[PDB]
Amino acid sequence: PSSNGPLEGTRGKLKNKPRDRGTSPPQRAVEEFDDGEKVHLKIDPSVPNGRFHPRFDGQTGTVEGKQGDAYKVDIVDGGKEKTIIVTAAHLRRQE
Amino acid sequence: MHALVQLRGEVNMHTDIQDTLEMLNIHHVNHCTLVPETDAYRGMVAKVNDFVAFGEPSQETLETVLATRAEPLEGDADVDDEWVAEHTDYDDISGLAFALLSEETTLREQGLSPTLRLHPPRGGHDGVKHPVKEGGQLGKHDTEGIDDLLEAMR
Amino acid sequence: FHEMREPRIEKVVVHMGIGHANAEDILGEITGQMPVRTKAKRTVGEFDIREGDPIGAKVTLRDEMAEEFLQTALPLAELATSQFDDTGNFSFGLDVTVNLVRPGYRVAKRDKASRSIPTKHRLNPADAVAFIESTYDVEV
Amino acid sequence: KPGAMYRNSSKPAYTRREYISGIPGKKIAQFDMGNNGAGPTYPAQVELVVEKPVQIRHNALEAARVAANRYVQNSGAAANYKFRIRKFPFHVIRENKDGMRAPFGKPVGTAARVHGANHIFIAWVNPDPNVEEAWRRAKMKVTPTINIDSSPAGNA
Amino acid sequence: ATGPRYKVPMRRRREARTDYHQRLRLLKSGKPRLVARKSNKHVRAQLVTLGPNGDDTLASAHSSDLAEYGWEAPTGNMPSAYLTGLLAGLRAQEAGVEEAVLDIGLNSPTPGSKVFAIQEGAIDAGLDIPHNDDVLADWQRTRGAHIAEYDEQLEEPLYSGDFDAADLPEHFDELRETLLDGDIEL
RNA sequence: CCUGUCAAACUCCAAACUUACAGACGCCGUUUGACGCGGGGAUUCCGGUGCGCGGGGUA
RNA sequence: AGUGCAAGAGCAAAAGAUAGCUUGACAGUGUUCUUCCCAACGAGGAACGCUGACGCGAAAGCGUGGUCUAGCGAACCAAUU
RNA sequence: UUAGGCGGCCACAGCGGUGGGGUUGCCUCCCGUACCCAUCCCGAACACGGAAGAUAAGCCCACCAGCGUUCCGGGGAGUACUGGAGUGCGCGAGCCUCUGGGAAACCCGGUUCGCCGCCACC
Ligand SMILES: [Cl-]
Ligand SMILES: [Cl-]
Ligand SMILES: [Mg+2]
Ligand SMILES: [Mg+2]
Ligand SMILES: [Mg+2]
Ligand SMILES: [Mg+2]
Ligand SMILES: [Mg+2]
Ligand SMILES: [Mg+2]
Ligand SMILES: [Mg+2]
Ligand SMILES: [Mg+2]
Ligand SMILES: [Mg+2]
Ligand code: NA
Ligand code: NA
Ligand code: NA
Ligand code: NA
Ligand code: NA
Ligand code: NA
Repeated sequence: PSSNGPLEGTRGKLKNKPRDRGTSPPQRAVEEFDDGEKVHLKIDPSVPNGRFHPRFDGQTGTVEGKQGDAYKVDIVDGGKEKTIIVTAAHLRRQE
Repeated sequence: MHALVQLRGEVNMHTDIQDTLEMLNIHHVNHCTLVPETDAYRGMVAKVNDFVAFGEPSQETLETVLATRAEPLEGDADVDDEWVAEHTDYDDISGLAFALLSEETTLREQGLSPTLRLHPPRGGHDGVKHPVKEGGQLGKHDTEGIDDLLEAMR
Repeated sequence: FHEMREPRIEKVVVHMGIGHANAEDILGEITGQMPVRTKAKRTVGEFDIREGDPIGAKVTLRDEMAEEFLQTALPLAELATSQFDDTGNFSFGLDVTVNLVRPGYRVAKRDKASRSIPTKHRLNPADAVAFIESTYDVEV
Repeated sequence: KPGAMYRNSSKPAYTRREYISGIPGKKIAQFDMGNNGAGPTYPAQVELVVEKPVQIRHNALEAARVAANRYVQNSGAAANYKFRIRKFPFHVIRENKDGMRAPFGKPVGTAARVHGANHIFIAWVNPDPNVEEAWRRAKMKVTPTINIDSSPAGNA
Repeated sequence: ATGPRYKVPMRRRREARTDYHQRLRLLKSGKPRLVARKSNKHVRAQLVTLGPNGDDTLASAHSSDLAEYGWEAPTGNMPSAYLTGLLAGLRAQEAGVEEAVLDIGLNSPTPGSKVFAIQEGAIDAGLDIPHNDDVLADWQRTRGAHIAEYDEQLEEPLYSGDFDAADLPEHFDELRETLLDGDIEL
């Protein structure tokens, strides 16, 4: 990479297809998850806040408590254990 | 149920391909195993497709090979009708054979080694550089095709 | 059907596009209510570089305030045709514009469930000439 | 310089003029020859088909086209036929003209990428195939071996 | 509409019915919403909760079914709004609802407006709602005094036939009084 | 309207494939203790080749 | 279109424009991610909390500077609270 | 749902167009400014108060496919590309066979002129 910022090489993953453009529905930003639930991490291009480092896009962790309205999701990066601070706007229930 | 025979060595073969063979209980060239026809097993054999010979054997052939190259989970003991009867649910090799083919049981379930350590093919096989459709010995075989190979390696 | 299809005057905008005013005074008397400043956009050579800047005034008259005005404005104008809107409007003159439309216009001007007026329910240049011409004067 | 230096399609496509400057103009004079006033209303249609994917410098395109059309004057300056070269040299080519240090070359020309089996030239003629000859001379000045193909023409 | 790349707003935004930016902020509280809506002739008040396939209305009141309790006056006024608020607030309590936030939709936060009257009503019904007292009308106006005085400048009845000639903010009290004890559907 | 062409820094489309988690089979582990945790001791940080995919370069 | 500045991305009853008001560019202390994928490593950065004090708003709420990714500096010594 | 309110999915719902609907009841347009409130100017809007009139807008109902969109049949196409294998071919670029996957454009014919949830209601 010519640079090493968080958004390096994120053109694709953080851009919306033209039709999904614009403010997103509020329903999924308010969704509530319970500790132990599996959730898929995927940033919503349209939603600025509550984000995590683009490298985790595609991870499926385990909700384990929350911080403020933001959730704390445990994932495993390669072989390392990590906790991600992320809002409902960027999570989905597995299955 | 298909008869699997490794015909190509481990040197230079993808690791994830080698492990697969290992999961299918084959750890040496000419070693053969019997595998159910399921989605899960199908994927496995297709991945291994280029270093093996496989196909559905005839009742007879299986019996020949079972009698000739089957073994107990441990020990020399010959697996003959008596052994089969005094150790398995069946009464004789034929009964076992039928059960394997109809995928009702497995070599392990009957206290037998998952592996039929075959002998080199008497007369030599068709080559390990081309599949069957091309005159070689790799890939899926005919029941008549598998039988010939198994029989030559009895 | 009719009655709710027949034209009516909705606001008459009288504005003096000056280039930098004292003019408000006359607009207040010619109409009868306070004028509004006219800021301009973009910086330009007519020494009009100032973005926010008084450069004229306007007055939007509604109801009687609009008629009572046109009852003298119109007479001071002759023109008609070609000089009419595709929506049944027309500007003459110091400018004096007359916005015309039919009864259910609030539908497009309110906040809740607003909507645009269907082309059919719109006012045509012709249907406009009729209404006005039918009110103290002549067309073309 | 030799065709050997650029005839292969092994480099990435390099055509974004928004990121490339100093590209040399094309030597290709025209793409439509003959009676371009008329439309393909001819009995016979022959085409020159490239038999291998290659790159063809605007150099070769011009020499190939000229040698074919210049000859199509076996029919006259205002003869009844239309000639078309459907490819355009989009691909920008470089040359590293320091040794292998900072070697990204400088723009030196353009080439058109043709895939084997595409027709680079199409001519329209009445039963009067002098055009078949105009192409024996054309594929003479382009890298690949070529196939002279006739389409509407069961008048053999 | 125009092409594959064209962006069509959400249905409720095309209809110009739902302000989604406000909606989200409203849903942040995690509390039920006290939906305060109006009509030329009526005033509605609902207590909505969030659901899997859409909102769930647990308790509601319409200025129309106000008569069902003795209302003999118009229903698109201040006193009407308050009571419909109180009525929905009571049914709300009955449903086990204790708190909510005021959603006024696309209406404006004008002081003493009917939506705030609706909010006052629901609050007095027992519902706990984040509010601000000095944005509410001064009680008298809620009673309908502003209208009684307006009929004082009579010469012609403010009400075409209807009930009374000089109107009754008293009729208002009688009703609030009624709603504050027993009765069906409450 | 017709007609002739393109894109490593284009995309209305769109694979094979790679990848997160889960279940199933397999294989493995529970006297051969896996997975994992803590600590001792290193060597190593000139690499090369084939094949596939590359970027540069006439090569 | 605009949004201070690269490039790519976000944004329309707004993240843009106007008007008004305001100083949260606040003090304190953390959680996490990043810096350094995996996988140890500082300064810096960011996200998300809490405690305290405030601003605005009817309120939910928003404000831990500018929509996001650049704009940064150890020990020793000085000056300052 | 003989017209309503709050939504979910966020064009299968967009764009454009046709027909139908209100006798007491609902939504509107509509009528009107003493009040709460309001326009850097206008009761236009916002806000408040109200029924003389109307179904012409909107809205609800029924329908049309010309455009845009979604999905499907047949064709393109098992083509393009591709994960695994080869002492197959080719001067080479590159191609081929076996095995496991498999597209896009476009044409022709269907589909689509929203679906669903909660509440309220001759
Ligand atoms: Cl993170
Ligand atoms: Cl409303
Ligand atoms: Mg990319
Ligand atoms: Mg043994
Ligand atoms: Mg021999
Ligand atoms: Mg051989
Ligand atoms: Mg990859
Ligand atoms: Mg910010
Ligand atoms: Mg020093
Ligand atoms: Mg100092
Ligand atoms: Mg009608
Ligand atoms: Na969005
Ligand atoms: Na040098
Ligand atoms: Na040649
Ligand atoms: Na740090
Ligand atoms: Na001013
Ligand atoms: Na109507």
